[PDB]
Amino acid sequence: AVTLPSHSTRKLQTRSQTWLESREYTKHLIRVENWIFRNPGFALAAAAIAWLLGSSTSQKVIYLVMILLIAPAYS
Amino acid sequence: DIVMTQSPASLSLSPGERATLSCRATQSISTFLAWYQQKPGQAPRLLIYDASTRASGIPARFSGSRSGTDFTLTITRLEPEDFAVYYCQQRYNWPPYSFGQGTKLEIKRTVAAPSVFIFPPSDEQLKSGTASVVCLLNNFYPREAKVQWKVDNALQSGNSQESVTEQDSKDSTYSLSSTLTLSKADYEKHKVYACEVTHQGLSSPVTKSFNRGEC
Amino acid sequence: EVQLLESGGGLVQPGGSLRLSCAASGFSFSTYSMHWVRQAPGKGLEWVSAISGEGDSAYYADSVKGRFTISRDNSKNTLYLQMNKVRAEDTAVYYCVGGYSNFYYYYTMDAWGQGTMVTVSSASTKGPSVFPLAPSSKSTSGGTAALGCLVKDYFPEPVTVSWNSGALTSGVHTFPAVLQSSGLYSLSSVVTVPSSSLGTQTYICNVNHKPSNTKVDKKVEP
Amino acid sequence: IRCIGVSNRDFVEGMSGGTWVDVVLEHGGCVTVMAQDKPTVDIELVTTTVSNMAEVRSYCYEASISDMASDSRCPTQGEAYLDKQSDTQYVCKRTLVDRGWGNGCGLFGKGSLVTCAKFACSKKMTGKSIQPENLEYRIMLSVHGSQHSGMIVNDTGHETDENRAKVEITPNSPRAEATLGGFGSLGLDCEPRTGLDFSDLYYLTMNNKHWLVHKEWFHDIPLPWHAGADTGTPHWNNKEALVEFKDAHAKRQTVVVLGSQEGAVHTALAGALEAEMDGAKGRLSSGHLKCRLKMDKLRLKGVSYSLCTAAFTFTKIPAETLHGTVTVEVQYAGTDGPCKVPAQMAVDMQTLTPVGRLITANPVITESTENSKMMLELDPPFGDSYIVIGVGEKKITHHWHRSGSTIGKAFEATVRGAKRMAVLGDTAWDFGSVGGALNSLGKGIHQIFGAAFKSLFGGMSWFSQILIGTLLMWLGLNTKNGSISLMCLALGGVLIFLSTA
Amino acid sequence: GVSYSLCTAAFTFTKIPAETLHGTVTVEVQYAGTDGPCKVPAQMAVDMQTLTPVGRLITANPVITESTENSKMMLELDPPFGDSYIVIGVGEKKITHHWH
Repeated sequence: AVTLPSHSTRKLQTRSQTWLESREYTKHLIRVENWIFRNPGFALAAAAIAWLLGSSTSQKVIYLVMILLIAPAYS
Repeated sequence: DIVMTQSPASLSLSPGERATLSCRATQSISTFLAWYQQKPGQAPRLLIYDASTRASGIPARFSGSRSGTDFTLTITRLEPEDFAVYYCQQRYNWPPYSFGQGTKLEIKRTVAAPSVFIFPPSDEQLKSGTASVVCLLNNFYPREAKVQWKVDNALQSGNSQESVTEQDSKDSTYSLSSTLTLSKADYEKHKVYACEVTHQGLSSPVTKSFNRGEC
Repeated sequence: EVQLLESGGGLVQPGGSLRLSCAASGFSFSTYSMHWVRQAPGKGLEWVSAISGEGDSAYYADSVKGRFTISRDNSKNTLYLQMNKVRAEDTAVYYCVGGYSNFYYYYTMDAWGQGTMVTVSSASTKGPSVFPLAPSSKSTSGGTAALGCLVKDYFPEPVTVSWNSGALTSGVHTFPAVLQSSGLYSLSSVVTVPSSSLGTQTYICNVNHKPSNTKVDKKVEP
Repeated sequence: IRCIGVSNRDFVEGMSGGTWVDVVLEHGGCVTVMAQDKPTVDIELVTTTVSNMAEVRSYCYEASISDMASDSRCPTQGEAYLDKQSDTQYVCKRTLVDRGWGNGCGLFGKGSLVTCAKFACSKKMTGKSIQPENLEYRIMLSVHGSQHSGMIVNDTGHETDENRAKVEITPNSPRAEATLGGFGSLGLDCEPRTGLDFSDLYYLTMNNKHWLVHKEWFHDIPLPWHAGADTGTPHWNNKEALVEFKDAHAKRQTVVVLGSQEGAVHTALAGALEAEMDGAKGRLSSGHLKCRLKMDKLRLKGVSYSLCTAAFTFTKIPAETLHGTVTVEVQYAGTDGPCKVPAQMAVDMQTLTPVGRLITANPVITESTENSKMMLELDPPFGDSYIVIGVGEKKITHHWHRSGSTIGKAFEATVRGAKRMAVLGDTAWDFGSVGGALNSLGKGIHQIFGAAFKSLFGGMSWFSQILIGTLLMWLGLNTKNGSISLMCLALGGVLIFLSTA
Repeated sequence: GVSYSLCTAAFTFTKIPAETLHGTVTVEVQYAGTDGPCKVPAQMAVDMQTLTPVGRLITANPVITESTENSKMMLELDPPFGDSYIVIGVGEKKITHHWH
């Protein structure tokens, strides 16, 4: 198998192109946008969770972005 | 899956010239090859270790080279007591090492005329039970032939058991004892017999279509 | 020096099991890895099986895997190739190759044996027959020709055949057994004659063999 | 001439006393090498033919399940077992299902249940190993002069003529000396084992398509595989990655195969480079070399020739080849034969002062016919300029204007150097180096930075690089302390690494 | 073999070398020449116009032993860290090998 390893960890950066480079940019952004469009309530759930941590009004936004990105790709 | 193929297998050359024998491989065997020297009727020896260094008691006239997967022999002067069968050997990774095929060396000889001996089947042996119509072929070149027994205008094969002798020192005597296994009823139902030679030195094979009851 | 004697001769019947015993002596064979190479008549050499310096390890070829197992006695420096399930493709000449191995299977300088005639035949006890051979009766009054006392359908190989008490031995050679459609053996050869002997010197081949007891004095007929 | 229209052409000029220059030949790119008194020679890396590959662990991607079987054992009566479990071509999994008197037992409980399934892979992929001692780089060479736009500036190089040369670069022969008839010889000193670190790259074989698959990615694929040294029935280690033993309702355990993993590994191969295979050899289309150019034997042909008399003709109207160089074609009409074209660039042509430099050094007409073509290359300065390609009153001039400036040229060179550093890494300091105390100290500190960066992060994707670059940007915009350069060097070193694509 | 002369030319690069897990490179050569007891000119050198010996040599004073046509030899060199060449000849017929 289910979790095939991603080859973008060890990509070969040359002057020529890789195998999937056109759909490489809008791949994970499409996944997080489709997940946040199909699950709108977790935006409120992340505003309810990340506001309790940090307590400096600058780390709350960091944990909201990190929680909102850790949710579709479950890791 | 590494099959050691040899190309060529025979070279009709003279003693004193050069000879290049090559062994091939499929996978990436780098250098670990070993050539062999096998006289017929004797114990086989080697030629070179890693295609560069011979054994104890082998002169430096025979050597090899490394070129990818092909290993070509380099012989300076050919001796008449050195023409034998040679092999190759694999010594890469884990065994079983794969041998080659066998490379013999032939010499030039008299290609003037073969023998025309027929041997009528010696009727007491026909009364004993067997049938030996031995069409003897001797002193001919090369050693390969295609004997087609045209018995009553028909092709009969599958029973030819030949016996090729070893090469002579002065004229390379090659024999061929063609024998057709027939019973008593097969000898009684057949009358016209015809032997073939297929000598490559001449331009026409001497087909002696002898009759039963002649000499 | 290099002395690799072989034993365990004779014939192998289809369905039994025998042992090819190589009497290896003259070197420290506790470290020399041992190998087994065939010699097919008419074809090339075949690699069969081999034993590593360590006693437990032993490899064979994929065509003969699980059939021929070898055993090395370190107190004897000998081999025992167990010839289990011998088919008709084992009609060859087995050898013994011994070389020094730092690893499991390797050699830098190879040794060799003398060979063992191992053939497969399934027949009864037969004797050697005397089959004549003669050229045509048109140019036999002085010249060169080709003939020979043919010995076929004998069992086992070989039959010690002479030619006039060691006189007409210019072309007579101990040829191996020609494989027939059964377990019978055959041989055929030529000879060089001066042809001035029809009526004075008899062409009787002393066809003698120990385990057959068949001695028929016959002559070729032109 | 074979490198004049390629967009990745760079210009290397100046040597250490006219002896040697250090250059990096990209695979899709081209390098135009010019000197003072030596003719301009074009270099083009064309192929990388890797031979003698041995196989590695070869995975399966399309499996099949043969006639399956399953059998249970009563509770507190032992564990279940089959005789078909005693073969390695059968996958199986033990489980606990409900068992009752309607299910035939005589004791209620969780009985043992084994379900065998005969595995049979139909189509499999193959990984092959790349040895670093088996690289064969082909290098095409072409000098600038006496060529036309037809069969002289195209790929017609399958012969032994002048002004065109090919060489093969192995590790067994790392140096080469291409024979240029009349021009001398260019001395190459290539270093082929310092390629794209080929000890950690494999060669995939799937559906007659091949990739330069990285080794550490290839060693962690969860698929059934055998070790590759088999010409029969494979063992298929780890068969449980494509079969699923699903308990329906704790009454019956069914086993179904998974789908074909061809598309699931094509999407997993988002970092490999596609290669081709023309038999047993692997032709690549990527990589880079490391060559030192011995230019001591390269001599200039045609200096002793006289000028042309008159009558030049302007055919094949000149255009700009995306860098500032102008490919100018002429049709010389005259019967001088070996004559020299007095081509020059000139601003304010009433004085006829040569101002712009010339790429094709000593342009020479070779053919003794009437109509003779020639293919030149000239670089004007930034501003208005004329192309004087003649002598006397029968010269033909051409109004040319290279759009740009000097500081725009330097900014484009900075962008090109940043892309050259992002592609090569440590070797980008040896692209135009003549040997000094700054191109070897800078290369050393960049080697230290590369060994401290490729080991530290080393596994970030294209999106994750920008995602951690935003975090390093916010940590550079705050935390006012002495550690503010660590938040700005590792910010730009990831952002320009991720945005130059 | 300190009293032996140097080789002339015509080396042959068989058994393409490798690293023996310590940084040392075991190199096999085949001297195609009947000079007999000659001394092999092996050195490790970057910047091939200068041929400066940068890496030290393990097999000190290598000697061709056999006086036949193709006399083999097996050496061992320790290159420095980086790029280098295995220059095992002199003159113009020398053969080299890049090692990293």
